[PDB]
Amino acid sequence: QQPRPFFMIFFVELWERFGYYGVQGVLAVFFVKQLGFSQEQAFVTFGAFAALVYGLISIGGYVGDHLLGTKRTIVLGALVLAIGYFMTGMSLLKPDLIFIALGTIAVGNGLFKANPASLLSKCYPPKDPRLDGAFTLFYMSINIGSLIALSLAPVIADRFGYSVTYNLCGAGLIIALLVYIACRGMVKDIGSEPDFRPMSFSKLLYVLLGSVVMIFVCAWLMHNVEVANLVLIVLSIVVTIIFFRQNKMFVAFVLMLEAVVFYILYAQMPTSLNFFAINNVHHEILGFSINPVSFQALNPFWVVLASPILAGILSMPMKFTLGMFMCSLGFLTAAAAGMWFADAQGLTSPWFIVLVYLFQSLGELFISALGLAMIAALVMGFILGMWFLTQAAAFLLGGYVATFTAVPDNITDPLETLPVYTNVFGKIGLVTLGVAVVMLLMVPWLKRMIA
Amino acid sequence: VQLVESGGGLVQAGGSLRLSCAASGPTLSNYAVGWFRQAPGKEREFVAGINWSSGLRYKDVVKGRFTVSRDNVKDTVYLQMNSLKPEDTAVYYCAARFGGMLPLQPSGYANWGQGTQVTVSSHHHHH
Ligand SMILES: CCCCCCCCCCCCO[C@@H]1O[C@H](CO)[C@@H](O[C@H]2O[C@H](CO)[C@@H](O)[C@H](O)[C@H]2O)[C@H](O)[C@H]1O
Ligand SMILES: CCCCCCCCCCCC
Ligand SMILES: CCCCCCCCCC
Ligand SMILES: CCCCCCCC
Ligand SMILES: CCCCCC
Repeated sequence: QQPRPFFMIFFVELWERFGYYGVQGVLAVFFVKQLGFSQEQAFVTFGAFAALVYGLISIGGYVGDHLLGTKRTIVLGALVLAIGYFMTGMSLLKPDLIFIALGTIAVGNGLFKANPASLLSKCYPPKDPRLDGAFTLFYMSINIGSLIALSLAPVIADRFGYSVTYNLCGAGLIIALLVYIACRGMVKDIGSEPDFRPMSFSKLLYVLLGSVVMIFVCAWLMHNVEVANLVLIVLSIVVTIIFFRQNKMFVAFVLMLEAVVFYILYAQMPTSLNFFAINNVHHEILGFSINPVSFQALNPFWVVLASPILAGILSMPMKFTLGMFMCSLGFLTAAAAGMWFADAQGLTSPWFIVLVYLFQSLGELFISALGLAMIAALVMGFILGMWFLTQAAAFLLGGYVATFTAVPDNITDPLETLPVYTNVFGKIGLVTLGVAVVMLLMVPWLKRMIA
Repeated sequence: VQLVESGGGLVQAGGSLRLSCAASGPTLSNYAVGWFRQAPGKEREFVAGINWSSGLRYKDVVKGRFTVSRDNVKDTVYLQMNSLKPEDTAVYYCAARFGGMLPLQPSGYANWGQGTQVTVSSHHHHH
C-alpha cells in the first residue's frame, strides 16, 4: 500500500522512539530513587532535559538540509543517540556521568528528529494521495515504539536494574541503524542535496565540534536549571522580535502560544501524573498487577487506537480549541477522581487514570499532530525553530508546574498526598478550560485571518 | 513479586522477635513494605512499614515497641518486635507496594508473603 522505503522509515523511527521513551518513562523515578533527588529536583531537571530534547530539533533540520544530507544525518544522529543511551547505562558505575549522558541524548535527538520525517516526504510524488495515510502511519510508528517502551522499561528496570534498561535503549538504536543500513538501497535516489555529493569533511567536523560543545552546554543547563530559565527567557524575547520583523504570522503566533499551554500539560505525564499513579492509584487493573510507572503507556495506547478512527473522521482553529477542551477535561477528571471517588485509604480506580489519558491523547491528536503539519503549510524554517523553542520553554514551565505536586520522601499516607494532586489538577483543569474558552472566542476572528 | 516471611515463633510476654521479609525476582528497593497481622477471628490490620525512601508508618498500639527497618544491600526488610504482649499473637504477613505509600488496607498491596505465626505467652518465671 506504500512505497518500499516507507516501511524502512517506519521501523527506523519505531526503534528510535523506543529508545527515547525507555528513558522518558523511567527518568523521574531514576532521579529520585537512584540519584536521591527530591521530587521537586527531579521534576525541574526532567523539564530542562525535555526542553533541550525538543528545542534543539532545528539544528538537526539544518544539518540534514544543508550540511551533510538527510540520510547521513540520520546515521550520525542514531550513532550519537546510541552512545548517549550506553553512557546512561554507564552512569550507574560513574554517577558523575549522568548529566553528560543526558546531554548526549538531547543533542543526538536534536540531530535525528527532523530527518526521517523529512526523508519520508521524499518517498512520494508530490501529490500522491497516499501521503496523508503515510504520515498517519508515521505517528502510529512513533506511538508503537512509545507504547512498547513505556510498557516494558519500568518492568525491566525493576527486575534487572537501570543499566540494563538503558543498554536496551542503546540496542534499540543499534537495530534502528542496522535496519537503516540493510535497506540503504531503498532510498538511493531519495535525499536532500548534500546526500548526493560526496561528504564534506570540513562540515562534518564543524558538526561534530558543535555537537560536543552542545553536549557540555546541555549538561551544564540541566545541572543549573535556575539559569536555563534566564537563557530561555532571553531567547524567547529575541526569537519573537525577529518573528515580528518578518497578518497570517499573527495566526501562527497565537496558535503557537496556545500550543505552549498544551505542552505544559503534556509535560505532566512523566512527572506529576506519573507520581499520582504511584501514590494514589490501585496498581491492579482487570485483575492484573502492574508497575504504576507503566501507566504512562496509556498515552501512546490511546493514540494508536484513536488515530485510525480520527483519520477517517471549524477547521484548524476550532481543532486547536477542541484539543484544549479535551486536555481540560483530562485534568478535571483527575481532580474529580481524587475529590469524590477515592477509597477510605486514599486510592482511586485506575479506570479514572485510563479516562484521563484518553482525554489527554485526544487533545494531543487535535493539537500537536495536526498542528505541526498544517500550521507550517499555512505559514518557514524560522517558524519551525520558533515552534520548537516555544515547546522547549513550555517543557521547562511544565517541570515547574509539576513541582506543586511534589511529595517529601517521608510521607507514607495517601490521604496526605491525594488533596495536593487534587488541588493542583483541579486548578490546571480550570485554567486550561478558561484558555479553551478564549481560544473559542477567537476562532471566528482568526478564521477570517486565514482568508 | 513473591515475598517470603521468616522469623516467627513462640515467645514469652515482654520478650522480642525479629521478622524478615525477602523478595525473589524484583529488587525490593522500589517497594514500600507493610507488615500486616491477623489474629484469631479478626481482619488483617496494618502493623508497620517502610516506604521506598525510609519513611515509616506504624499502627498506634505498636509504637515504641516495634521497629521496621531496611537493609538495602541484602534487599531485606525487618520487623523488630520488643516488649511483646499476648495480644500481639497473630499470623504476620509482609506486603509490597511499588513506590512511597503505605496504605492501611490489604487491597493497597499486590505482593504478599505466606505468613509466619507469632505467639506471645503470658508465661513468666515462678516466684
Ligand atoms: C497499564 C499499562 C499496561 C502495563 C503493561 C505491562 C507489560 C507486561 C509486563 C511483562 C509481562 C508481565 O510481567 C510482569 O507482570 C507482573 C504481574 O503482571 C507485573 O508486576 C510485578 O512487577 C512490577 C515491576 O516489575 C511491579 O511493579 C509489580 O507490582 C509486580 O507485582 C509486571 O507488570 C511485570 O513485572
Ligand atoms: C563514510 C565515511 C565516514 C567517515 C568517518 C570519519 C570520522 C572522522 C572523525 C573525526 C574526529 C573529530
Ligand atoms: C565515557 C566517559 C566516562 C566518564 C566517567 C566520569 C566519571 C567520573 C567519576 C569519578
Ligand atoms: C551514510 C554514512 C554517513 C556517515 C556519517 C558518520 C559520521 C561519523
Ligand atoms: C510566558 C509565561 C512565563 C511565566 C513565568 C512565571
